[PDB]
Amino acid sequence: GVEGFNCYFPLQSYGFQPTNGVGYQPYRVVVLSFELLHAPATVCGPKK
Amino acid sequence: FGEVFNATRFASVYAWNRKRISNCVADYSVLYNSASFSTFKCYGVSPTKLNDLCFTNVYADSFVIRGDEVRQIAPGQTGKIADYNYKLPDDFTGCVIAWNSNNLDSKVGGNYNYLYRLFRKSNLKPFERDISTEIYQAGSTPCNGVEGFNCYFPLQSYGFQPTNGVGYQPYRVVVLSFELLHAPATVCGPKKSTNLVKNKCVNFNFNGLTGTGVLTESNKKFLPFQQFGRDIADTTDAVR
Amino acid sequence: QVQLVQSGAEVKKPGASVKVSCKASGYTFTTYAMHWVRQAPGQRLEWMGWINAGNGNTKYSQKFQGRVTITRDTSASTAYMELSSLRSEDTAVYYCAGGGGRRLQFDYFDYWGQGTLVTVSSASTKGPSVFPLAPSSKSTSGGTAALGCLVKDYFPEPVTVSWNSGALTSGVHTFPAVLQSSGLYSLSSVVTVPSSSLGTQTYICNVNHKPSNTKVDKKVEP
Amino acid sequence: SNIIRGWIFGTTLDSKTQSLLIVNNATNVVIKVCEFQFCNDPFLGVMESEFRVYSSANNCTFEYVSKNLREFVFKNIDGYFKIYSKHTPINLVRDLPQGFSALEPLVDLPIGINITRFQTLLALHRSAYYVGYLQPRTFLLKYNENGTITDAVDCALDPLSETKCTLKSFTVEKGIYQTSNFRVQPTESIVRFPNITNLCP
Amino acid sequence: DIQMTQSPSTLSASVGDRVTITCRASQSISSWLAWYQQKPGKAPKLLIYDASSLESGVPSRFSGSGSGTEFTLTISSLQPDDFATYYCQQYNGYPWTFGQGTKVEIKRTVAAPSVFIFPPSDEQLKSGTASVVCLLNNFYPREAKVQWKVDNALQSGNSQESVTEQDSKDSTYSLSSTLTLSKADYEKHKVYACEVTHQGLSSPVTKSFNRG
Ligand SMILES: *[C@@H]1O[C@H](CO)[C@@H](O)[C@H](O)[C@H]1NC(C)=O
Ligand SMILES: *[C@@H]1O[C@H](CO)[C@@H](O)[C@H](O)[C@H]1NC(C)=O
Ligand SMILES: *[C@@H]1O[C@H](CO)[C@@H](O)[C@H](O)[C@H]1NC(C)=O
Ligand SMILES: *[C@@H]1O[C@H](CO)[C@@H](O)[C@H](O)[C@H]1NC(C)=O
Repeated sequence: GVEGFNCYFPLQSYGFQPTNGVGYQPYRVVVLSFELLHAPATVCGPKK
Repeated sequence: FGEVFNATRFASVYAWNRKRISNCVADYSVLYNSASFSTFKCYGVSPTKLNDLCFTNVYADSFVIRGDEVRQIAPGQTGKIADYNYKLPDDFTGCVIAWNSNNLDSKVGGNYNYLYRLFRKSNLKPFERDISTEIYQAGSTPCNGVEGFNCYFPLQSYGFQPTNGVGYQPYRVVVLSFELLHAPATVCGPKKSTNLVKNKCVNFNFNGLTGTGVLTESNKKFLPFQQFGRDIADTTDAVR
Repeated sequence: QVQLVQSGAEVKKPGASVKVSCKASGYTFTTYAMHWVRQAPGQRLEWMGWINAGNGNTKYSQKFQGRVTITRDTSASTAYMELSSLRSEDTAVYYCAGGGGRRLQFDYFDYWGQGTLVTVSSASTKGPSVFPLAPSSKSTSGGTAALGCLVKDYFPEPVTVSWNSGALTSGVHTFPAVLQSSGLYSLSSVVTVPSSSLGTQTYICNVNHKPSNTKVDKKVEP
Repeated sequence: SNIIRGWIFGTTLDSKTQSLLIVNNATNVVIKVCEFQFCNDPFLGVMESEFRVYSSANNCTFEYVSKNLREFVFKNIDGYFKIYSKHTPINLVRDLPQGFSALEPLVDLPIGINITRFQTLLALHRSAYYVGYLQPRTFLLKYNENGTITDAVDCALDPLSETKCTLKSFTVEKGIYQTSNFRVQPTESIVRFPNITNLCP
Repeated sequence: DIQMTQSPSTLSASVGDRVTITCRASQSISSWLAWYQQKPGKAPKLLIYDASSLESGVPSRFSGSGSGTEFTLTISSLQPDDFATYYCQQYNGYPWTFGQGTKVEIKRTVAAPSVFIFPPSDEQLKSGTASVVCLLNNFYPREAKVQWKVDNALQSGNSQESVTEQDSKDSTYSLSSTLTLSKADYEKHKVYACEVTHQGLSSPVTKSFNRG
């Protein structure tokens, strides 16, 4: 709970400015996950 | 390391000096936590790992700069001092240290031992010393080795007076460099050590010999240059 | 080896100005540091100022502010000093110093000029008066007695003295000069000899004051 | 006496590239690594004033200071310059004797230096040595109970030695032993392709 | 301004010995100093700078030390070429000052002076001013005292003292005391005496004469 040498704050920041290059643009990422078990199989999707 | 950080007279930026320092045992603990360095920062290598990452060859440089100008000793910016006197390649892999010091360097009324270039024809290729002062040539009447209109002396001076403010105090700066190469390295970090217990299953480590077992005292006699023994089937069954 | 040489002796008068100068001979001129310092006789040295033989910078003292100036000539590689409003105190010996070489500036004097002598007086050239120094048989000490050749009220300090033109060397003594209230200098030189040869020998001091070209001899009569 | 007073190593034995220098005056050994300028015939005298060896000592990157048969093995791997040595007493003066004597490691220098050439240094007159080379071989070393090498077998000398190496022993009993294979080698590389006819117009 | 005073003053020694000098500063100095050797009638030669470093071309005997305020020079063996003063220079701040002077000597058994007086010459008596010379030769201590006694009275202000410099071969000192006065005072007085007090002498010694 102090600021000084060897005392950092963990949360930096993105300066997402449109003038930036492609390498520093922001990206919205979404990630999915799937697994197999012994019963659920509740989400199948189309296939009729 | 102890003497460079405590050398009594540091050179000025344009005449920065090196030390082909190698084949030794660094120890960054106190250097990290001497609790006196107003500006410790570096790149490429984390400030804490560097205790042990063994290095091929390391170079140390030093000089004295104006106070506020300290930031310009870093890759990828400009400033009259980083423009003509010293700049760092953008693939830099060392560390940069700076701490305030006028109590040693600002002779009262004004210090004049510290000079830095102001005018040069070309921006300065990284890592070169350009000692030879050259009179600047501008437009008509270009001037070489002469003083007059259109002729400018390159070495200005710092007036390091203690009455100055913090922004203009003098700073002794030292900068390090590390790199990874083919031939086996020669400057490694200090190695942690401990006592030795006998007659218990332990995890031992002697110099790099790593295993687990119980250590007893023996009736063997090695040869003065021999460091450990092994038996048929090539298992280690003794150590020094 | 770097060496520094400079002008000879000077004599001036109150209110005037004097210009001493020293020529340099250094392997490189890497912002050389001709750097002046002075010494009143039998006193603490006193520091004048430093010229930046690189370009033009002219940091000066503070007791001597506003009346002393320093310059240098690049082609001749010499250093020029100038002082005005002189007065009887500044009687001294003046020195050139400097010459770092490795780094560009210091503040310690590692190459010294052989010295320049400056005398601030109000008098003028004058010959020296001479009187003998006869002993008496009252003080026959070990069969040896002393004897001398006084010199009084003389102007510049160029007062070589010898006895019978080098004939005598033993026990000679020549004291340093002393200023008087009148502004004139004075010296006494003496020597002792075995009193056995008193009445049978011939001793005459030999004085040469070049600034007045006089040469005087005086036989001492016991 | 001591006429052999060290060696000098390197690629060019001059400036413009780095080299090692190992010397011994009547005092003690002086290892050194600079860029030098070596006399094409460098030596040291024996007054007893000497050392016409080099005339330059620039950029030094490593320093150090402090009849008879004296063997040495010099090798240079991965920027390390290893030196093994042994000092046996002959009962001759200057001829190469016969016998077995294993050489114990002395030094290790993490230089990085390239080496292609070397020389010797001798103390002149003012008031015998050999050079072998090393190749990749396979040997069978016999270790004593104190841990010293007392005998060896070179396994590529003759059929008997190859048999001893195959059995891992110093005494083979009568029999017949398969020791290796043999194969004739092909010469050249004759190739054959169809005629360069129907040439593109 | 920075003051520089050396507590050592004059010192004593003999060949093949060690000596020490102290240079104190009125204020704090961050080990900025130098030591100069000055023989009589020559130019200063530098010995030590930054209070520690040994400048080239000097004998290895010389050695600096010290930091902060109290600073020290020291030589192991005393060679002949060591016989001169030594100054300390500060360069912590502006106007750079110097010390006072610390001068060495050549110790020997104390030498008793030989005293001599000369009456004024009659040719000088023609001129119009009177000069009287009291002389001391070969007294090893440099420090001494001379006083003039005229008509059984002490005399002040009108006397000048000039002291030689110690000779290398002789290794002693010699002194002249001069009493000057105008004629009107001369015949007004009948008896003249200079008196000297010296360490080597058992008792104060008076030498004198009268006119004729
Ligand atoms: C022996 O040679 C080395 C080579 O530099 C030298 O440093 C050393 O001083 C020599 N020995 C003596 C007694 O000079
Ligand atoms: C090696 O020496 C040469 C000549 O003295 C010099 O130009 C060069 O800079 C030196 N090498 C290094 C890495 O400084
Ligand atoms: C040694 O010489 C070879 C020449 O083929 C060169 O390629 C190599 O880089 C040199 N060694 C080192 C460590 O540079
Ligand atoms: C060395 O080996 C010899 C013979 O193999 C043996 O007698 C001796 O005990 C061993 N150890 C020594 C000499 O310390």
